[PDB]
Amino acid sequence: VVLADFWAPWCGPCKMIAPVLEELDQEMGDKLKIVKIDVDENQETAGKYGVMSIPTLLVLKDGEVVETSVGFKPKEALQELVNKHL
Amino acid sequence: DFTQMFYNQNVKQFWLPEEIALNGDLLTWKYLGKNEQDTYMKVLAGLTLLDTEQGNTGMPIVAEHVDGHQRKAVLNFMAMMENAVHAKSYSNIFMTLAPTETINEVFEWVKQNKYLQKKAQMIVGLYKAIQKDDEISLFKAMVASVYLESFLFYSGFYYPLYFYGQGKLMQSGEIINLILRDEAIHGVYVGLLAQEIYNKQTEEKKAELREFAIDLLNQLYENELEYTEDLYDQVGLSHDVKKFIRYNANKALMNLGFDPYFEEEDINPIVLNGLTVEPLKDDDFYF
Amino acid sequence: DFTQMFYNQNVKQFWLPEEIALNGDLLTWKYLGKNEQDTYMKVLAGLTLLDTEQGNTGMPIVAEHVDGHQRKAVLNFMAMMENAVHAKSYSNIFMTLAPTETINEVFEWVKQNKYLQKKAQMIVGLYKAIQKDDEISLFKAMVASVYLESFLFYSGFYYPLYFYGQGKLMQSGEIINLILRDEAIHGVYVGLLAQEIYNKQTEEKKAELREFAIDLLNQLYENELEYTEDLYDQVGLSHDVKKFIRYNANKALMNLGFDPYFEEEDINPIVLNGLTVEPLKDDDFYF
Amino acid sequence: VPKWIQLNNEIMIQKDGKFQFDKDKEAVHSYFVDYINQNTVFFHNLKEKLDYLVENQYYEEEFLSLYSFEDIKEVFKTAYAKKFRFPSFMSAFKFYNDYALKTNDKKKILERYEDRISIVALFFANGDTEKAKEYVNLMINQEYQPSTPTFLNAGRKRRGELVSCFLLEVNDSLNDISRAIDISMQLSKLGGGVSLNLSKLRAKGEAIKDVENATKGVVGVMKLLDNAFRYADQMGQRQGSGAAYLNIFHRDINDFLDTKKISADEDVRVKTLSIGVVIPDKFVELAREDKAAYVFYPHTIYKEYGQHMDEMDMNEMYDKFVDNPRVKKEKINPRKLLEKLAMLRSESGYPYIMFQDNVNKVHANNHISKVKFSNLCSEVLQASQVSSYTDYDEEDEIGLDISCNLGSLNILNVMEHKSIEKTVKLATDSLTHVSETTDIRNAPAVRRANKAMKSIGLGAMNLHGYLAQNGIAYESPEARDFANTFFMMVNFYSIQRSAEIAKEKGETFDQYEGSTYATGEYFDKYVSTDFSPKYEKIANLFEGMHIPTTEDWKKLKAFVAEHGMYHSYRLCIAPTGSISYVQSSTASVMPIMERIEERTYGNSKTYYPMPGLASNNWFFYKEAYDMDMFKVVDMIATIQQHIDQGISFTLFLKDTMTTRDLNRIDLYAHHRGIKTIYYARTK
Amino acid sequence: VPKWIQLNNEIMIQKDGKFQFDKDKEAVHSYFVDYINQNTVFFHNLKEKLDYLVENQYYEEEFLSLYSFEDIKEVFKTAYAKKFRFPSFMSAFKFYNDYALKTNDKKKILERYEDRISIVALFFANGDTEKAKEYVNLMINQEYQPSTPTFLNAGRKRRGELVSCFLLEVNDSLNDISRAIDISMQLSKLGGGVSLNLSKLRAKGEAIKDVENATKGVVGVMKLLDNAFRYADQMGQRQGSGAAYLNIFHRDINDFLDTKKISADEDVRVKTLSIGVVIPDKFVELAREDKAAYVFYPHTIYKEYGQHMDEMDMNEMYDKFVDNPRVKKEKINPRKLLEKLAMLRSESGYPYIMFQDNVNKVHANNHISKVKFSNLCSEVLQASQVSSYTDYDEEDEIGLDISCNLGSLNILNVMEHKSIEKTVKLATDSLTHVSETTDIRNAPAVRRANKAMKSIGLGAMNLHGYLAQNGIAYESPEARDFANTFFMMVNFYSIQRSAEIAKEKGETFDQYEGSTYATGEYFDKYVSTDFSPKYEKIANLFEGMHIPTTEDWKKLKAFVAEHGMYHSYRLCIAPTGSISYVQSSTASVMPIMERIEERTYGNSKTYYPMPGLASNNWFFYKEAYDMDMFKVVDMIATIQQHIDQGISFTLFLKDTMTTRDLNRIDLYAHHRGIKTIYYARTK
Ligand SMILES: [Mg+2]
Ligand SMILES: [Mg+2]
Ligand SMILES: [Mn+2]
Ligand SMILES: [Mn+2]
Ligand SMILES: [Mn+2]
Ligand SMILES: [Mn+2]
Repeated sequence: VVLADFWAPWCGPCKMIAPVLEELDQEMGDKLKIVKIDVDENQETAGKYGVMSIPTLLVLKDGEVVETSVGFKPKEALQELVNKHL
Repeated sequence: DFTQMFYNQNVKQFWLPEEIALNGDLLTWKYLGKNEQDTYMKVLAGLTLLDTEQGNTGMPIVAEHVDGHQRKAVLNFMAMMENAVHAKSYSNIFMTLAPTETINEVFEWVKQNKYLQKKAQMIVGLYKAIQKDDEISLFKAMVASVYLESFLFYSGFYYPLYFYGQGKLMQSGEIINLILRDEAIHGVYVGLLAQEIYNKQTEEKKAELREFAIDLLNQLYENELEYTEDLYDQVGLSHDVKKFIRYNANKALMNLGFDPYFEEEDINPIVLNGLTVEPLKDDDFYF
Repeated sequence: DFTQMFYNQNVKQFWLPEEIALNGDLLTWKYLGKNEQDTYMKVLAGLTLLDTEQGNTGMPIVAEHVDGHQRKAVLNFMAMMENAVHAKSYSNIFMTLAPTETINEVFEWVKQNKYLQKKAQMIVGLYKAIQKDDEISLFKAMVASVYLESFLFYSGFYYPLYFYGQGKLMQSGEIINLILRDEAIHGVYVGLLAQEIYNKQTEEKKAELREFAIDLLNQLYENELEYTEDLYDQVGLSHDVKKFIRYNANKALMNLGFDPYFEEEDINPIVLNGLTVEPLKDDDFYF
Repeated sequence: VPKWIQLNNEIMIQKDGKFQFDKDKEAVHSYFVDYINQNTVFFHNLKEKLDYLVENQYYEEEFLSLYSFEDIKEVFKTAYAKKFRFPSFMSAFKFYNDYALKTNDKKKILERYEDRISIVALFFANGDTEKAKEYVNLMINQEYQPSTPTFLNAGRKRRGELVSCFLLEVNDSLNDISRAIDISMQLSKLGGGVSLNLSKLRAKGEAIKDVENATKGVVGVMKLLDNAFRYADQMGQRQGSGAAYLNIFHRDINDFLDTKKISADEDVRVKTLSIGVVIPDKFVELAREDKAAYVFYPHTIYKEYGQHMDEMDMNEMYDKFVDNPRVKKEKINPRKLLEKLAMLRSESGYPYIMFQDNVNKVHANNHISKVKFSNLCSEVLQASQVSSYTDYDEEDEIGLDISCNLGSLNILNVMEHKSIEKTVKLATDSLTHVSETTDIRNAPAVRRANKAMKSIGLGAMNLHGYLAQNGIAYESPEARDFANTFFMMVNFYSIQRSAEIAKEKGETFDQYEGSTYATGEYFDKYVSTDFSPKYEKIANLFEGMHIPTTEDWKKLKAFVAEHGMYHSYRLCIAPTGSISYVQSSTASVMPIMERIEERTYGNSKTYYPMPGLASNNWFFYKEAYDMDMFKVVDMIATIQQHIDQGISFTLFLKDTMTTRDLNRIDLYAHHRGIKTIYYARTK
Repeated sequence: VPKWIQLNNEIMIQKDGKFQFDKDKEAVHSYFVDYINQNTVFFHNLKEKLDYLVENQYYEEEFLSLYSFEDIKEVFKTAYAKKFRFPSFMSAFKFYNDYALKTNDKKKILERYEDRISIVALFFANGDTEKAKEYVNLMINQEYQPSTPTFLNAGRKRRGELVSCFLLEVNDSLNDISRAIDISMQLSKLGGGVSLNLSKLRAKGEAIKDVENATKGVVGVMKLLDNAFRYADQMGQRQGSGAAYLNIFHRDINDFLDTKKISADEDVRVKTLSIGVVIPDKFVELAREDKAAYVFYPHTIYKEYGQHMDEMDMNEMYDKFVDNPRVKKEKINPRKLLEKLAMLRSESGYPYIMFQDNVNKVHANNHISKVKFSNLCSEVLQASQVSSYTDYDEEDEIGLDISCNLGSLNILNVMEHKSIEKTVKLATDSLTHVSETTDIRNAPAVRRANKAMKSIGLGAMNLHGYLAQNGIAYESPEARDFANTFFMMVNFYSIQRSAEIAKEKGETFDQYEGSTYATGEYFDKYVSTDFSPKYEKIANLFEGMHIPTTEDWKKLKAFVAEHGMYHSYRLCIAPTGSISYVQSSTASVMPIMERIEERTYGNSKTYYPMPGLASNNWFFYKEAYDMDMFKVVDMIATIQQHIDQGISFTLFLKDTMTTRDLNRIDLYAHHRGIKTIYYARTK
């Protein structure tokens, strides 16, 4: 189970989600991998997943996208989103 | 960012009732049917009654709770226009067109009228509910004020503008156009003060204030439709008046920084004819 | 018997500071000593504070409690003049004559000046003590307002008038004369409303109200003496100004229907010098 | 709602979480089938169409007479042989609403895209059938887009001029000011934007023939020109847009800048006059060192030295002006003035910042004149000479006023066809034809400079579109490498075509011998530095195309020395904000403002996705506001080194950034060699 | 307060119920002794003064070089031999504040009254010592007063033009409008007021090269002219004043009037542009019968008939225009337009009303052109031909543009000296010299018409002063009889001097042979009616002066037929404003506005009683607002019949009199033959 964060350095909401993902890694990092991808430097992956706003959070399970969340989310909402797929 | 600009626009729009001679309206007034004269009288009384609430309560209560010397001055100026200019202007129009006994009876009727009372008391209720140092209650009252200035008056303004666009009752129509021009800027200004409060709120509180504004608009709108049929069916105009109400509701929402609620419609052409400095600190010249 | 004529007088006296070009005072200002400029700035700043509170608080609150739409219209108009016209005019004068730092400093000086804070505390306290349907609290606030209009402004007015009378700072002086012309009628009007309330009382109650008025006047007077000395000693005029404020205290008492309290004195004579569309017919084309 | 607009409205209706970009092709198909074909008048044969258009004062009969009817017929056939299909609804809508010929009642469509292109090609060729077909292939492939005046008015009778912009030098006299107003109104009547240099006008409070403190400065002239442009506003088709340029060392610089303040009174505020500020390197040096600067009175300098203030070198003459008691001046703070510039750009987008020394350090025609000001779009940087208009019945000393004939290369279509050389040469020939056929009788200096300088503007567009459709981020170093290589090739082939035209016609532009082209100074960096791509990904884009090497540049330098150059100026990148829709291209070399533009035409909103925008290249189409402006400055400076004129560089700023960030971007642009800065757009 | 100002304030301090009028002479004495004699530069001799003034670029050298120093000294002695003394303080104040030459720092005074008069006389004589002494006697007796430009700038290097007016015809083209702006600015920088005829400009919604609804009307041209006059504000010392005239049958007449409304928005309102309306008799006829009128689009008429709307007699061609389907128009209400004119004049005093048929009924030069418009003072009525200003490097068709060569007779001093003939002839010679020496290079039509028509304006002032000081009420029939006789004498001697100049120079004005002077039609009422006084009291005023008779007029007619006439126009009564103080006279032939003028100067309040005011003639000096406007119209029409040009006729209205009263006054003026109406002054 992987939480992929599509972000950019200029995106205000993406700066707000960064500390939330660090707390989530401390609490769940034994069962959840967190991956960050900068859409300014990695346009091909952002295009492949159709990600057409940021932050976009993809929950992947064994390489397949099982859930998609757009915009800022608090920690508890991200935990609920990931815990469905653990 | 805006109060001094509105100060300028307000004071340069200053006018007095005496400037427009009213007597020449009797030359077209005498040619209207009974239903036309009745509707006009009732509409006029409706506007008069609502504008009195705005002069005695609406503007002064907002001026009281808003912080800022320059804002209080602009708001005082607007309150002055309601009480000293608009109220005298409506009285002058009435005294010109109807005898004393007819004026007293029309005001008795409109004072008892269910649809006029419903909207008048809804607005006044929100002004009375403002609490000291509570910006949420102030915002709700500002929304009510914008709805009066930019929306509720327009079911009434329709008729004088309709005549004005046809060459009838031109003197009183000129007066109404000046009044309407003041209410437009009042609505825009109070709207900016409401947006200032709205923008200080959380996202959940914002969504809650939006729901308040839309819910209030819906209540007032449904009563406006009834008010409209009650006055305008007898002169066959209600369909077009309804389009004018929705168009002005959208303007009121835009004044509050909200999206339009109603689809765009064309308006009756006769009524249309009537109508961050940061100093350079060095090391910025080197890269 | 009087509101209509006051309404007409107030609206016919309407003006804006922008009507008066101020760049003509630039040279006579440049030529004054540092002491004179300091006193002048501070004097106008003290006036600005008084008008700020008279416009924001005093006039609107009295308007709220006085019955009758015409009386309210006059009081609302007077309120607008206080903060939208009078208080603002002083900034027009400041912005012409003084650099921003001197302007910033004088507004900081009003905040920390103990006599100016005391007089504001006393006057505004009485305004905010008005209780709905309580005519005695209203009378007390109207006495305070008359004392502000007809007495307290005059320690400030002295200096612009003193210069105007010597042919100095005459554009600023023209503004001040317009302000003074307004305050004179404001003091009379509020005085007449106060007398209405006083005349309803028993003889015993009247005796207490006179005590209130005289005690308040003396308390304000003693504070104004210290304020006057603080401002005018550096320009050598304190004794002259004191005579002027006593003169005007008597006028305030008279506006309230009371006998003069101070003995008559000779005022500086300089300061006294400081004070249709008829259509054509077929017979107009043949002679 | 129209069916085509409703189908175009389905773009943002996301199904499966993805935009319905395929609905735009459906939208354009519906648009054509239901409006364009129905509202296009059809003739039994091309002969009937041409006869009807010539007889009804739609086409000039002169330009069609050099071809036999079979030649015109075959040109039209080879225009329709392409079977060009518009890729987006907005392209067809913009073309058939702005450029397609309509009847006198504006009710029926007389011109298809292939007919506008055929007529423009026949105008360009001027009697050559093969050249006309070459132009038809060039435009129908959308490799080259003639400027909006040229595309709209070529071969038409109800036309203005084919020149998109004019630059007027205003001398310091009442005769010259009145003639400048007259010429501004005449050229605005022709439809072209007018830019005026007010730096020669003497300052406010100066002397008029021993009468001291009588002048109103340049601001009175701005009011006059503003009302002239309002009056000559092309009857209301598009409001008369004019430009006023003033040197930052002019005394009226603060009054010049105060015209764009919102708080400014109507007696000093202009509304149709765009303002531009010319900043020499001396001003940046003074602001950097925080020394108090002096703005000067131009008439005092003219009396003392005999030359106008903008005619002398500021970097050399500043200390002499300051130490001269006879040169009147007032003390200003250059850093405070820079902050005022930044706040003005933040609040209104004005002024146009022009770095004079950044223009003149690489200006090839400094012998003719230094570039003292730019055009209305801040991209036409050419030498100009002021005209001394004398009294009536007295012969006027006519100077050079810049006339700019614009044309744009579609980088996507040029690169996909591997036709940089042919496109650049054909575009140069077309611009030469436009310059030659253009005469302006009411502007003696514009006409004289058009005949003598023969300056043309060959811009480029769809840079960001090409990069994003090739998986290249606009801020990436690969994008800058591609811009370097592509614009070096464009400059190479433009110079080669200019030299070939000079050889064929036997004539070069006036005062060519004193230019760096004749002396070889222009080619020094080209014979010294190799501009081939440094990235293998970028080099693969130029496959099948001969990239000019150092030896090729040496050969071109020798060829130019032997035969000369026909055009004084060849390359200038205009914003091209209107014709970009028709060509399905991003505007200019600027990054895209929005991925999907929202436009309201009537009571219906019409969304325009960026050319080639899709799911795989969504984040390559990064919006200009989200991009680092330093990277955009780097890109433009990479492009600018291969453009002899300027580039319409628009600054895209966020509301979070302050006036210090704007000043930092301005100073970085100045340091990186940016010549002009167009606009400061805030989101 | 100053001693002289303090003494002047004792005029209103009433003792024994009478104003202290004798205090005014004490005010002059105090003013001179304490200010003037102290602050006038005194030189050891006239030679040193003349050398100082010419060397320091205060005087021109060319006009003084025509005289030996002995002649100049004799002229100055003649000026000072009179020992002229100002009888009121305001006269000396006006002269030594406005017209007296001061040093470059304005601290001292260089010219006395006897010095300015001597210099003006030396300029007028042009090398003749006896003529210079005659001019000195004429001006120091205050019989004749050269206009403010002529009196101020005669013989001075730091000057403008001696011409007071400039009447420009604006043709219907952008080139012609641009040239109108240029010429307006070039003549405003000279000081004189400029009036423009905008009736030829096509209306709003007209076509520009077959594209419809393209023009923005004459209001845009008024905006351009207003900003041009604002720019040419003559240092701001006297704001640039300009007039715009429009025929009432022009379509834009309503928008032309809408710009003077106080409620008008800043997007239409013009401030520095005075407006005048030209009313043909046809409009008055349409208003009289209360039938719907039509305002025509000028360019449709020009296309249909090949002639401009204002070049065609509307009384004849109005029906032809109305029944012409190819002529565009909209129905209007002539009575509503008259009421709009009346209320506009009540609110702002605008527009000037020009009764075209009243002007052209007795216009001598109708063959050259009909009088289509008047000047800024609404008193010059001359034939003008439009100039077709073509594109650059194309020859322009230069027409005729009118100019003011103004001078005023002081009726009081003229008739006290019993020298109507001598004063009129010397004034005519001086105005001829002013016209000849005027050479304006930047206005081609103005210069051509000055050379060809040789028109001058000889007005009169102090009519009310003379009548009141002789015990005659202004409204009394005796006053009208005196005005009839005096102005018939003035016309007789002006025609005689013009014919004498034509005989002595051998040339007349251009196209004289077609004028009514050559045909004898002008002299019909003079050889058929006797204008000798009908009152014994009035006849005694002319005692000692030969009043021309019918036989004398026949001899003058024969003399004109044999020898011609040098001036196309000779007489026009200007408002005679600030210079009326210096001459101690009432302004123009108008009645006095107030018996004692209350004027503010600095921090002082100054009082100016009208000259000769005292207890005995207090009620003879009736205020203008108290007068019956109908009797003032009678007086002016009595004067108007002897003035070939117009009279600056200002209406003095009470606050209680409505717009119907103003319209009645206007229609009575039209009925009585009044040519122009200047102002509507409401008290
Ligand atoms: Mg010059
Ligand atoms: Mg033409
Ligand atoms: Mn109201
Ligand atoms: Mn309101
Ligand atoms: Mn006040
Ligand atoms: Mn007050």
